[PDB]
Amino acid sequence: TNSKGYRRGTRDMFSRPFRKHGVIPLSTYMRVFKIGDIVDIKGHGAVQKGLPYKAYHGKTGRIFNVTQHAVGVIVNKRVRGKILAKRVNVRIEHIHHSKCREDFLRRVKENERLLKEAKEKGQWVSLKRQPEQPKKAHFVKKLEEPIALAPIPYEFIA
Amino acid sequence: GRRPARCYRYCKNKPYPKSRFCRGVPDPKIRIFDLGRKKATVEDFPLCVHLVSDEYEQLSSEALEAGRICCNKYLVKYCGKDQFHIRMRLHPFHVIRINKMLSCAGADRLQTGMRGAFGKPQGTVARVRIGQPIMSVRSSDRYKAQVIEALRRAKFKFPGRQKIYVSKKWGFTKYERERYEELRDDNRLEPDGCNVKYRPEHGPIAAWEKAQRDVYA
Amino acid sequence: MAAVTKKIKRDPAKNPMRDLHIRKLCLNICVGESGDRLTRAAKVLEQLTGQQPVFSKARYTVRSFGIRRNEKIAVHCTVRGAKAEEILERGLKVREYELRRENFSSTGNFGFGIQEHIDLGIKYDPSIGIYGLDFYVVLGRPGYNVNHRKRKSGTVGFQHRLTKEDAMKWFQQKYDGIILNT
Amino acid sequence: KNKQYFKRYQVKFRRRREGKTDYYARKRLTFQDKNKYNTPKYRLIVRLSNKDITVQIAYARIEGDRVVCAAYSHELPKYGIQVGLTNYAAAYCTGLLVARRVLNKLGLDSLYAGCTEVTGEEFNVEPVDDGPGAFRCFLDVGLARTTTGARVFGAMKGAVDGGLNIPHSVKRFPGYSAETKSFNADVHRAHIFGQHVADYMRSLEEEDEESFKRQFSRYIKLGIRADDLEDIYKKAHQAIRNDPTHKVTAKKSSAVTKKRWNAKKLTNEQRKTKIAAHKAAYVAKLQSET
Amino acid sequence: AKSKNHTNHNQNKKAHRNGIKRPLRKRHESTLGMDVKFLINQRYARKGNLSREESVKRYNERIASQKGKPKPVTL
RNA sequence: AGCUGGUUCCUUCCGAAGUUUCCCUCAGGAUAGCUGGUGCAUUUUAAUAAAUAAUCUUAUCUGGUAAAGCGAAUGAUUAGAGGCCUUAGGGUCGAAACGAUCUUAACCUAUUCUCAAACUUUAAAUGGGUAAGAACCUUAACUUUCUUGAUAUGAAGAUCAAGGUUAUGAUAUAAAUGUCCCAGUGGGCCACUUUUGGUAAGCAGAACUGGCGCUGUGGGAUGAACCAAACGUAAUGUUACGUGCCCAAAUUAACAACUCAUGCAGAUACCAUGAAAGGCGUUGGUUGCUUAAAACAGCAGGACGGUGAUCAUGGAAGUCGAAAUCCGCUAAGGAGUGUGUAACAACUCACCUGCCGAAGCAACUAGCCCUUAAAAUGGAUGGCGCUUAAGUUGUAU
RNA sequence: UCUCUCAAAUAAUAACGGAGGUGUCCCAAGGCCAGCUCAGUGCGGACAGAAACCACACAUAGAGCAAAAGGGCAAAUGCUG
RNA sequence: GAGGUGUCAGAAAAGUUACCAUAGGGAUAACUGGCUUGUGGCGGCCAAGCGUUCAUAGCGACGUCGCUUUUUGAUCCUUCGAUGUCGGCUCUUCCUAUCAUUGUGAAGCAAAAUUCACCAAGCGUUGGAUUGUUCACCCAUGCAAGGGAACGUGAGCUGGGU
RNA sequence: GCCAACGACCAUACCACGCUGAAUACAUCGGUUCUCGUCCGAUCACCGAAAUUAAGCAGCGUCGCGGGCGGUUAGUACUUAGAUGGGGGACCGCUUGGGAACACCGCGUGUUGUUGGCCU
Repeated sequence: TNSKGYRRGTRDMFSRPFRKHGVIPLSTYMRVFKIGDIVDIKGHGAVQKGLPYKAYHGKTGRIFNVTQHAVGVIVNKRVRGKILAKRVNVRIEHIHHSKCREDFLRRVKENERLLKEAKEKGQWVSLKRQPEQPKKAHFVKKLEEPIALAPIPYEFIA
Repeated sequence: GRRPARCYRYCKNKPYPKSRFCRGVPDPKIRIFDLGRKKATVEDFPLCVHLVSDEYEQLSSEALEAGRICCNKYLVKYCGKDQFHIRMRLHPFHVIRINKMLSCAGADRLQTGMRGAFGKPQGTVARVRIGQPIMSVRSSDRYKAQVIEALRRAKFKFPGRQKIYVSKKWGFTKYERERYEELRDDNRLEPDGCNVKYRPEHGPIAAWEKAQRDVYA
Repeated sequence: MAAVTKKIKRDPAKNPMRDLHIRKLCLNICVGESGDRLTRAAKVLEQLTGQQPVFSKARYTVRSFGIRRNEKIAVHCTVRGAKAEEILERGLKVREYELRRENFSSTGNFGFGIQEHIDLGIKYDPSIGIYGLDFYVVLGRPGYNVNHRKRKSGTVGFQHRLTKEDAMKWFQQKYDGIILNT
Repeated sequence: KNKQYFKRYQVKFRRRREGKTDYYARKRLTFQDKNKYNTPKYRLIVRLSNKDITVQIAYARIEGDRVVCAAYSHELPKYGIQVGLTNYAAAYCTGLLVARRVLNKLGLDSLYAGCTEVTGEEFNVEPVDDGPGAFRCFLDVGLARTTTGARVFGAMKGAVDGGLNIPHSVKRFPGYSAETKSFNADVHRAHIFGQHVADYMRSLEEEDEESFKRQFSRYIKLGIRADDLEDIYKKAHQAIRNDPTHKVTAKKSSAVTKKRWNAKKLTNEQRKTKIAAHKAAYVAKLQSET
Repeated sequence: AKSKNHTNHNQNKKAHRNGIKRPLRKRHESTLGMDVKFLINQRYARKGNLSREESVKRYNERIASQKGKPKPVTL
């Protein structure tokens, strides 16, 4: 009957992968973590204090507490069955800022530029992101010679 | 003596190595994977002819023995022992397990019914893939048919359709039948033991000096 | 192995400050039992250099050599500067300046083993009972600091590096020692 | 040994290969309380180099460590100490140099004037009541040797007396009688003013005068004998307070060649042709041989 | 009489029926595990703020008379 | 009495679960999940969005499976080749040699063979988190008996001002929320896919998902579950599965092959079985041959001599077997493919010829059929019957 | 109750599935700091041989950290004060 | 805070019932049938060898593919508000993988004789000693005393074993 | 460029074998009163006088050893999704999406933050 402890299956979760071996280098702390910023939790198993319990590895939350040597990140974790909210106190040695958020911020500044540029052009804005549409009337010039070549196959050979 | 091989013909299970966890595995019945004039320079026997499996099945060590024995006997008897390199490119490092039905003396009490049915290790099997080479056999160009006939008779000892392909490759060396002539009729290949050493360029000047001098001398 | 090397037109390339000083001569008396015999063994080192010998505990229970772990099997003293030179020369005579070409290590260091320590000074004093000596002389290059040091630890040399040949040459020079092949 | 070993060798960071930094001491020294968010912590870093005493205030950032003040003992001939820039004395002066230069650019001159009479007494600089609290600086020795009587700590005493709040127990300053503790305060002063350097002069000036001819020359050549050393170091302390010289460079600047000097990296066209020419020469040698 | 231990069969059907249901981006901000102190002077912050157009204007008038703070950011 | 049996009218609407946990619990409860009912608050998700919920996409994280690897750590392993080194243990030439030369071993090197669920650097797919804006961003400044700093900064609360288009895509059957602590359930069963134990099972047990449970109808002849499809009551129209007839429907007003079956020829997924291995049956393929100086089948005709050359002698001149194996004469004939006298010998085939003077021969591939393929009340493509099919493959109405 | 695997690369995940362990052990094998460099190998050193102590070079964790196993670690989390 | 219930979310607990009783259970054994077929039985494929010679007349290693379901396990679907154990007596019909008989092909079958294989179950396959016994083991005859399926067959017997 | 100190990322920085390193300098490298630490002033503590860029360190070279990245390998492997597709099964074609790895090949062999100095 079952699995259950805490460290179940974490041979490769807490594995430092080849040539990244040792003492967690200082840049990790140098990043200032501020309440409301989106953070990704990545289990570093060499920093054994403030360990993010195995379900929380690559489950990403927003910061609602900063404490003297822990960052309290609210990960919303799918239960059987009512999404309860968990404040997990985990260290910065395991906590890395999500640049999922920066994409949003880059957009505000870009949208404001496009808005201004368009307004000074008079018309028109259309700053909302449209995914890759079936494109265009494509002219291929030979140049550099007509095509043609067909293909295949003699693919025997065991 | 060990059931019969239908039960283990198919690759059903997560492959069991001869491991520090399996300890107790009976010795592989296959000892010698290379019988021949193995000591012959690659230039002497320019043919390779293969038996290649066209099926995802497992060939037993028991089957492998029999096929080797067939190949040796036909080549040695008709065409003299030292004219061939027989390499069996299939080693049996997967362990067959049998849960014997231990009730002894119709006496039961604790038996073991299906409970716990843990297989003990009885046997060794090679796991074989479509276009995996079973046999590779080296010969001189006048001994083509004799190689092929030896291979034909080895097929039957093994479960599930195998076919003979005559490789355009010079022996056990990778080089297609043009390519080792391009290299050995220049200065570029020098002899290793059933193989050839490179033709390098890597590396670099110091190594190149010597190689060029050795062929020329 | 493959260089645009040259040996550029600088002028001669001698051998300046890096010349060959002696790191330590460490003497050991190895006695298979502790108690009184070990203490008596200590007397022999202690008087010779004047410097008090330190003891090191048995790593393990070998038992075939009838030793148990942390028995305090044997005593040794390391000697550096002035007293190192005098004691080395004294034991050299006892050994005969005829060593062997092996006695020599690739880190250019050399050893003797001698019986009768009484040959180099030390009165017979019959309560102490005659002890053989192990000589290991580590030769270094003056300013060996680099590969020893706690902060700014660097790995020695091209040239520097003491070899068997370098150490045998130094031996041949001063002391006029015969390298003597068995 | 072996192609094979080199592959799996996960060889130490970078400064562990240079043996300068163990990284373990570095973790503890830098690692801020996270609930002190963007605050630059303040490390005093002392390295003893065998003719510089270099004391720098540094902080960590994600791009690299940022140094706010740097003092070299090669700054001390301005303040009149031409000689013994390896000294205990020169350490106390270099520590005062950093401390004061830190207080000069960062406007804390009038408050926190640090132990002005320098009586070597065991004082960490007390926070001035109803004033914002003075620079808390932390000792990075790194791998520097945690040794009683070190110039590492002679610099720290001088930095404290320069006004900085450096938490330290008194043990690692020079002259502390181990059995018992028992802080000898006279001895503490003597190291500052180079009296010990001067004692080295005085005793052997009668006896073994080989050592003058060698060691502690320049003191002959500038007429600064033994008793005069005490005054130069006391008046270097006054001169450092007075002036922060800051140091400016007007140079411009050649990255390229001058003269030899970086041997312009042998183009792929050059390498290949040379390699062919070797194979060409080897064929030529064998033709001569035949 | 071997029953069956553990099927997660139909659990995921069950969940989507009446939704597993994400809560809220609370503009009215929840607390717990804030190191007691912030909370104490957060309480004081709210209180001391009493309201406010004159309060900001009087302290702006202080900052122009004082000017103030070249020292703080560099230390 | 937690057990078994039974429980008394109807219609309408919605509609389960055999799972979680704990329990002398495991034939049962409680509990959570699923279920209904009762409603409530607001609908730019509301009555004449710049607020979301949750699915794609996008952007931003995670992972050690599949695969790959072993000349990458760990764990297994095969083959030669080349070698230092006295590390050699034997020998030969040596009294002996750290002498020359073989021989064989530990290591060492570059290759090479083969593998892992309890190995993995590497490393997918499919998965799982967070974001895609007025609950946003940016400018400016207030409290701080704190945390905190030589900062009444930062960190929050937060006041004030700036902003073209609200800043992926479909949608919302309106959604969220509360009460009942509600029943019913706590015995599951089956299939695709993935899998563990087991030879296996209509077997025991997971992962994901759908059914069945609670589901007929049409279809699979039949059938709880497979297919198609979810059913108010009817007309008319059209589909899935089929179309000789049974049985609604072209023995097609189309078409090209394949197959002829003496004892389950064959006849629609699941599926009610069929192989390993064979076939100069038949059918289409692939490759290599002999050859106009007449070939290939098939007759005619030589098949010897140097020389019982010779070793096995038990007997072998060619031939129970073999080291071997070349000349000569030549058109060509193996010191020999067999038949066998115990031998000699007589026969044979290669080799070359007379005729044949232009076709054919060998080794492979795989369809149907046949062999393999035998079992028991009489018997089953579901039936009749079907052979240029009503079979089998493909194709068109 | 716990590790590794099963477990199908988030997490969850069962069988009388596989390989195993837990009821204790410890004032350090806790806590902290300083110094050190181990597994293993090469080479020297009477007594010393393959292994004793002494000495140097190399060496990504191959050791050691009570114990099961798997993670982690090299001026340490190990070892020694 | 400690002392503890290891059935470890926490009863305080020994046997036996073939003298038994009840409430139930095909959620569950024994037993018929069904799946399976390792194990059993029967039949092949390849062929190293046996066999004077000559691999296959008759045989056949090491291997390997099946079929049968009549061995025995594995299972528990159905049956426990009852499906009448085993044998022997009696009586049935079929099946072959044919021992005999018919007609035949093989043979290292000369004759005699037997062995192998085929179409074939139309027709035989028995009388006893002992065992409860199928099975087994023996005796005797006849050219020959083949093997299986409906766990056949207890309102048919017997009740001998169980 | 170089050098220092302090560092980030973390082998393009390692390894191996040579060559070279001017100047402010690290280093090489010396002395042992004192403090202090060591069996030993090797380290460590101190004094900084005489030498030297050989080494560390740095750079430069190397068809090296290793390490990075891209292609190549390979749309293969593998796999999601589908069929009243095939095959006796084992499994396998097709069809809609996604997509490796070893290897081989090419090209690089530390870059850069702060702060001070030196500049060939």
